[PDB]
Amino acid sequence: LGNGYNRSLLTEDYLLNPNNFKKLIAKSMQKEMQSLSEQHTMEYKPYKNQNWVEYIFNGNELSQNENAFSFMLQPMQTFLTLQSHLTSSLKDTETLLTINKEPVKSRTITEIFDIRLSEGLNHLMFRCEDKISHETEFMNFWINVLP
Amino acid sequence: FETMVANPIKVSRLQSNGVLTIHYSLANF
Amino acid sequence: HKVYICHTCGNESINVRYHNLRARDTNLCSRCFQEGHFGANFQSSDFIRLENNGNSVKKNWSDQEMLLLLEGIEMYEDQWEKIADHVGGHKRVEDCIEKFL
Amino acid sequence: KRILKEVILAKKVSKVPINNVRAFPVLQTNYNGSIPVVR
Amino acid sequence: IMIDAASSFVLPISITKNVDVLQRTDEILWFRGPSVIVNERIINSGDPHLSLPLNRNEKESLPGPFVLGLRPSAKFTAHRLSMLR
Amino acid sequence: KLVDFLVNVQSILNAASVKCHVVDESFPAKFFEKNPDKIYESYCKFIKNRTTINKRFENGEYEPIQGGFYKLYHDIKLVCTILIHFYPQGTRNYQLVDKFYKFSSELLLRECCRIATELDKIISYDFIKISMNYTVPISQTYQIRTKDMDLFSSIISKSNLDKRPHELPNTNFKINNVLPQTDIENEAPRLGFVGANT
Ligand SMILES: [Zn+2]
Repeated sequence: LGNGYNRSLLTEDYLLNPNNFKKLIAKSMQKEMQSLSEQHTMEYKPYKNQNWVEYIFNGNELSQNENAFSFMLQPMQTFLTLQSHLTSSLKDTETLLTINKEPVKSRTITEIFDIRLSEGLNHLMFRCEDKISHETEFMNFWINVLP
Repeated sequence: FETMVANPIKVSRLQSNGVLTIHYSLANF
Repeated sequence: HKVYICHTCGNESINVRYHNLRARDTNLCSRCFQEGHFGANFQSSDFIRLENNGNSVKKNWSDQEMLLLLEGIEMYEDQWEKIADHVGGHKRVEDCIEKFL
Repeated sequence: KRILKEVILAKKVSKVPINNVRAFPVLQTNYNGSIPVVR
Repeated sequence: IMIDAASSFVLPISITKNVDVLQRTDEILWFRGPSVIVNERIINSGDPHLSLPLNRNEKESLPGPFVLGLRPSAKFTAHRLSMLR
Repeated sequence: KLVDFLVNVQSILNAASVKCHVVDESFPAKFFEKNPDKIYESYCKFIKNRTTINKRFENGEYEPIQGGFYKLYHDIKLVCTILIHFYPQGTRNYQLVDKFYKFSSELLLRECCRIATELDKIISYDFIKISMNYTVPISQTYQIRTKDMDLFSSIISKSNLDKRPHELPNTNFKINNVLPQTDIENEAPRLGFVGANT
């Protein structure tokens, strides 16, 4: 098994929706949920009609042979943001993020990006590595955006 | 493995709808 | 007995197809419908569970056959051979006209 | 509808027959397909 | 917007050694998008967890998803199996 | 009140076991009475160290108490893990035991019930959260990068009680987890949309 190959970096990843999409609409029946597979709880909060879902990934007890994840987002939800809680920013950790090929730099331990998606599927490759210790971890997110 | 173009399975709509499953109607020798 | 080639793959449906009501000339297997392999245009509401088996003794006219007859009449507006095969091919022209009247 | 209720409250008439269609309509979940659109 | 795209693919290498659990053609079918997992098909349309009445921050850990799915009670199923024979 | 509540489960679990014969499988005493997360490791230790489920009711092994059904749940999960590990992952008697475990665990969870984020900093400031949370088990699909087509697989019918290491027919495969989508169903269109005049 690769569960003993669990992730030593990457405490938390957040695919929370941006505040622009809320601020341009709103100016709520919440439903938290967890998936029976160690971690990766998924919470959301619609109201009777916007949703503002949020996908969190607490990778302290995920495996690393199982990198990619897949979910489905609705056509009003085209914009996204992260929140990347690493363990410790000891070294100059390289955090690049290619949606399909284009790397996303930043918004400016915790680094925030800016994500704008298109219709159909997406790849959204994410990885972290150390300069000195020379160890890599990978994350993939198959986002199916509805037409 | 990344140079391994896959084979599309085409459905051909008239085959999907109503295909049944000629000498066995004995009128043609 | 006909054969129903499952759309979006090449498989054969066993005894239950899932008829689509907006392309109107496609079908699906059960497994391609449980997982949602029917394209992001359709919405899993417009798929009616139809059967494939030969029904009972004639002049019963189950709701599946009535629905497919009315689908055929909306399709072709004539051409009662193309209506009677779309019912399933186990009914004659001279009985589909006697039932639509 | 009040009056037909009250006798059933009061008299307990010997049959009060039961005939139901033994089904009732419920909503069911819908979901889009996962294969993306082709233009 | 087209309809008649293929949207399923087959690789030429016969890897049919450890694959009896997947969906086979009769090879392995490889689609153009993922699957969709649906928890329960039938919505439970009342139930103020979902209906949200306008009268009267609280959490509740309900047992399973089976509250929201119209399951029959077991006494009816035993009654119907008694009516079986 | 708990008299018929064993009789009905007996009748249902007998009649729903014809095609697979789970109930008539051999099962010795196996006194564990443990944490159900330890339910395979304890039987692994029982394999390392050293009366069937139908006959347990005929001997009256179950009382009208909480333990009197906790033992029944324990026995079902043991027999289902045994029948999962016994067969290969593709046989029909693998999937029948998986479906029977799902059905019986759902049947036994109910009727004993009768008997840090900037978006959260905006919304918990702006709204009131009445809530509801639950657990589902996810499943997996495979993943392939071909020349610009980027395919996917079907759902593996590997059960949630398999515990085996992940074998792969190719090392150019990848594996992914499918998060199930769940919410109030998006308002479906009316019947005038489905079946208009063409
Ligand atoms: Zn199919």
